[PDB]
Amino acid sequence: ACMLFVENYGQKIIKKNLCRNFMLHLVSMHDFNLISIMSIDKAVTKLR
Amino acid sequence: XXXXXXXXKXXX
Amino acid sequence: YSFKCVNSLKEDHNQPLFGVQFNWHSKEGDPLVFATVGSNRVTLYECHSQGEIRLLQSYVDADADENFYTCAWTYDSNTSHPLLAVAGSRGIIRIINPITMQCIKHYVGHGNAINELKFHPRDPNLLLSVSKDHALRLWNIQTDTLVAIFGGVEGHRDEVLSADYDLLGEKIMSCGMDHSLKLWRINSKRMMNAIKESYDYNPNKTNRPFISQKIHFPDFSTRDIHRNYVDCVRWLGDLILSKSCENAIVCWKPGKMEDDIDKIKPSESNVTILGRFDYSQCDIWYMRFSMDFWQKMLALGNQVGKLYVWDLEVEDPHKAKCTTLTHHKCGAAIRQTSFSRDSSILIAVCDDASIWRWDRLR
Amino acid sequence: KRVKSEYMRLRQLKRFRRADEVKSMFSSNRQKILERTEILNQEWKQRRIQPVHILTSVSSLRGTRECSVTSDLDFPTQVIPLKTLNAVASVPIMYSWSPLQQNFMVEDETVLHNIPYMGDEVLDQDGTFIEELIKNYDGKVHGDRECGFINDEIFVELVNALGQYSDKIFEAISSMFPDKGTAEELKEKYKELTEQQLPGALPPECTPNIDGPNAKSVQREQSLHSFHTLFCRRCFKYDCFLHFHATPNTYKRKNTETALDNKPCGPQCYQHLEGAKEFAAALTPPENVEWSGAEASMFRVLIGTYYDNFCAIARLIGTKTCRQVYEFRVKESSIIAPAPAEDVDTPPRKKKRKHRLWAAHCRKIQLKKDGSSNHVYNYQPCDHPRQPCDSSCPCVIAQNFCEKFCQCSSECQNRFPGCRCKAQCNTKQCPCYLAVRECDPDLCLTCGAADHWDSKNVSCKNCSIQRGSKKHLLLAPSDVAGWGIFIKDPVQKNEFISEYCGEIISQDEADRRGKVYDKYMCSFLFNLNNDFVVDATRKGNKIRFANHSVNPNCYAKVMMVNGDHRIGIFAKRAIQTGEELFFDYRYSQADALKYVGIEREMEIP
Ligand SMILES: Nc1ncnc2c1ncn2[C@@H]1O[C@H](CSCC[C@H](N)C(=O)O)[C@@H](O)[C@H]1O
Repeated sequence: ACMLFVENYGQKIIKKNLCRNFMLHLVSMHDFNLISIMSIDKAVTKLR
Repeated sequence: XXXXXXXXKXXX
Repeated sequence: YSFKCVNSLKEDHNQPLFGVQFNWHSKEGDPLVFATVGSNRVTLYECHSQGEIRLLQSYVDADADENFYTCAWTYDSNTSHPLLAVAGSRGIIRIINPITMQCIKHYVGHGNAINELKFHPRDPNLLLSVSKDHALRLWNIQTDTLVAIFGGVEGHRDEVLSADYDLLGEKIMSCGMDHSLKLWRINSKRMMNAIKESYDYNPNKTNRPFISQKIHFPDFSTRDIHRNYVDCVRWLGDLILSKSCENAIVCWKPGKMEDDIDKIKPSESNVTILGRFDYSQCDIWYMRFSMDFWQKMLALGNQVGKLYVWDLEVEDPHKAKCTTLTHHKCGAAIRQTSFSRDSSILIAVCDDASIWRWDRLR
Repeated sequence: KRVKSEYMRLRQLKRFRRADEVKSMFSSNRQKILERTEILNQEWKQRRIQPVHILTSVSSLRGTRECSVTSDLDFPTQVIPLKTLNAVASVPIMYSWSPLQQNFMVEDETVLHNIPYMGDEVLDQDGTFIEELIKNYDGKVHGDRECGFINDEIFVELVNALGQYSDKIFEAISSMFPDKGTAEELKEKYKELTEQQLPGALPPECTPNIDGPNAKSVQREQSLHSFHTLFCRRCFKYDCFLHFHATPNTYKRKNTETALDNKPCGPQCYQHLEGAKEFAAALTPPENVEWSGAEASMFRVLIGTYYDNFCAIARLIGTKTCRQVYEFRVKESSIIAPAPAEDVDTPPRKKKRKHRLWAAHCRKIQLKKDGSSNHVYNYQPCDHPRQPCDSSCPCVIAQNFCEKFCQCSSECQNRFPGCRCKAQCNTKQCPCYLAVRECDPDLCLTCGAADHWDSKNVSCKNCSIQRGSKKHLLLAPSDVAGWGIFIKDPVQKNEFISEYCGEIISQDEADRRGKVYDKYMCSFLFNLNNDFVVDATRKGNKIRFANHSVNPNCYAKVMMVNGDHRIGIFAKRAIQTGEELFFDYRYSQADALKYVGIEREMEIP
C-alpha cells in the first residue's frame, strides 16, 4: 500500500507540500510495526 | 403533553 | 383584502378534492383555464364574467384503484402545446395534453406516492419528485430521462411533502413530517454538468443506461423551526416563509441576518427566524397555501372554511394587520388553494368535492 | 426569579432596532423579486401558448360514463362524458434506500425526534403504543420548550445571576430550558467570558503541523498524540467507523535488528572523525549552524525511531549533514531522558506449545463457559498491562482467542494456532473452516490465504470477505412478495454468497425500532450477537431485497470476519441460471405465519 499510493499521489503531496507531516503518518506504521525501515527509504525517494 | 399527539391526515 | 366569493361549484364524485393548478404558463388575453385533480378524476375548467365557469374537458382514472394527490401544468416548446402532470397514491407521474387528448408518457420507479410536484422555473422539461418514498427523483420528461435522486444516505428518515425551487433556480427547499428542512444547491457544477449530458441521450448510444447522480449532503437543514410537522413552505425569493400545524407562520434565513444564502458553508447550522403572520383553527397538516404569480400577496383558507390572506409588500409582522376573508356556507375543509393569473380571481376548493370562487373587489 | 423576562426585555430592545432591519431585506428582496418576475414574464411573453379546445362526442366510445359538476349556485349544471386514462403496470413499493458494502456504528438515539404517520386504522385500538414508545424514549420528545436559546449579553447576564445583588435566577436558568446545563456551567462560562470565542481547532497551546512554518518545537509524544487518538489500528485506518479510543501504542521490541554498517558514508557523518565516532558508542562544540524548532520536532520524533542511525536522519532531512545532526542528537540527548531500547528472548523458545494444549485450554474454555454455545459477545482487545492471560483475561471472560490485535503477547496459548489446511481451508477437517473466521492471510499459507490477494483464483473457499468475491445480483418483483433478488450464474451447494452488510446497532434501539418497524411490518434486522444487532434499514447490501423459504436453495452462515461478527449466505443445493434466492429467517411460528406466511407450494399427496 505504501509505494502504490505514493506512486500516484506524491505529486499531490508535493503540491500540498505536507511532506514533513506525511512522514509523521509514516512514523506511526513503523511504530505500529506495519512497515519496517526498508520501505521508509522508498517514500522519501519518491518525494524526490 | 397531550398537544404533542398529532394524528391529522384529516381533522381531529 | 378586498374580495368576495362570487361563485361555487361541486363535482358529483364526492371523493376528497386535491391539487389545484392555474395555468400561469399561458399568454395574455388568451382564455384563462384552470385545472385540478380529485381522487381519480382530473379536472380542467375556465371561469368567466357574470360569475360563470364553463365546464371544460376533463378525464378520470378507471383502472388503477389509486387516489391522485398532486398535479401541475406542463408545456412543450416543440409542439407549442401546453400539457399538465398529475400524481397520487402510486406516484406514477402522468402528463396529458388536451390537444393530444392522451398522456402518452410513462414514468414508473417511485416507491409509494408523490407528495410534491414542480417543474423547474426555467426548464420546461424537469420535475423533481418528492414522494412518500423519502426520495427526490428529477425527470426530464422531454427526453424521457430520469435525473439524480437527492438525500439517500443522508435523506429524510421521515416523510417529506413540502419542497420548492428558488425563482432563479439554484437552490431547493424541502421539508415535511421529519420536521427537518434539508436543502440543496442546484448550481453545483456536478449537476450543472449532469443536466447538460442528461439533456442528450440515445438508448442506441451504448448498452450502459444513462447514469445520473446521487447527491446526499444538503446545504442546510434543521428541525428546531417546528416542534411538529412542517408542510407549507415556499421560497420568498431570498427569504423563506414557513409554517406548521401550530397555526403559526414565519420566515427564516440561513445563518444570521447579514449572511448571504450562497456564501454559507454546508456545515453551518446557525439559524435566523423572523415573521409572524399566523392563524388559528387549522391545527392539522396536509394543506397547500398559495402565493401570487406577482409575489405581492399571500393567501390560505382554513379547514373551517375561512381564509387567511395578506399582501407581500412593506406590510410586515411588526404588527401583522390581519385579513380574515371567509364565507359561512364553505366550512368543511379547504384542502387546496389557488388564484387566477393575477390578484383578481381565486378558487377555494373544499374537501367535499366542492369548489368556491373568490373574486377581486377592485 | 429567572432570566426569561429580562431576556424578553433585552430581546425587545434588540427587536426594536430590528424593525428597519427586518424591513430592509424584505424591501430588498422585492427588488430582487422585481427583476426576477419580469425576466420570467419576458420569456413567458416570448413563448406562445396554444388555446385549449373542449371535447366533442366520440362515436366509437359512446358506451361510457357521463358526469356533471353541480353548480353550488343557481347556474346550470353542465354535463360532460367521462373519459378514461392510459394503463401503467404497478411496481412494488420500496423505501428510498442507500447502497452499502460495509458496517457502521450509530450511537443509541436518546430522543423521540419523530412521530411517524401510520394508516390510522389500528390506532383506534392500540393507540397507546405511541406514548408507550415515548415511554421507551422516556418522555424525551422533539421540540420540547426549546425556543431558541440565550446568547451574547443575555448570556453574560446569566453570569451576573450567579452572584447576589439573584439566587433563584441562576437556579432557574439551570432548570427549565432543555439545554439548561447547570449553574456550574455558568461559572465556567464566566471564566470562558475572558475569551468568548474558541481558541482554535487545536489545544490552546501552539501545535501547528510541521509543514506549517509556525509549527512549535512540540515534543515527540504531544506531536504523535494526534495520530493515535484519531487513528485505529484495528481496521488500520483513521476513525475506523466500525470500531472512540483504542490503546496507547507503547510496546516492547528488540533494537538490535540493524546490521549496523556504520561508515563515513556521508560527508561529516558520525564518522569522518575518530573521536567523534568514539563518543558515539560511549554516549549511547557543534557548528554555528542553527536548528529550527520545526527541525527539532522530528529530532525527538526520530530519536525514538532508532536512537542510533544519525546517517538515516541525514538521509531523511537534507538541511545539514549527519554531523551537526549527530552533534545535535548528542546535544538534544544531553538534556532529555534516556530511551528503553531493550532486548528480550522470553522463557518459551520451542516445544511445550503443541496446539493440543490450546485445545486442552479449550476444554476449560468449553467445560465452563462455552457449553451453552450461544453466548457470543463482541470482540475486545484482551490487553494485559502487567498481568498474564489470566482467568480474568478480557477475551477469556469473553470466551474467545487472544487476537493478534490484542496485547496478550506471542507466548499466549489462547492465541489461535493456525490454519494448516494443505488442500484448502474450506471443508470439515479444516478447523479454521469450523472456526467462524475467514482463514487468516497470515495463517493459511497452506490454502493460498494471502497468495495473490489481488487475484481471484485459489483452492480455499473461506476467502470471500477478504477481497469481496461478490456475485451479480438481480432486481425485480419476487414470486412470493414484492421486490426480489435473483442470481445470474449457476453456483454449487456450500458456496459463498455476498455478506449481509448493514449498520450495527444496539438491541434496545432496534427493539424501539422493531416495534415501530413491526407496526409497519418492517425487519431489516439480523440478530448479530448476544450484545448487538445489524441494521439494514437505510444503508444496506444488495441482498437485502430477497425473500424467504422454508426449504430454500441457500442458507446463511454466521461469520467472524477478523474479529467482526458478520453474516454471509451459502447455497443449500444446486443453483443454475434464473433462480430465486431465499433463506430461513428463523422467527417464531406465530411470527412466521404473521410475517412470512407465504410458502409457494401445493398439496401433492
Ligand atoms: N415468504 C413470505 N411470505 C409472506 N411474507 C414474507 C415472506 N418473506 C418475507 N415476508 C415479509 O417481507 C418482509 C421483508 S421486506 C420484503 C418485502 C417483499 N418481499 C418485497 O421484496 O417487496 C418481512 O417483514 C416479512 O414479513
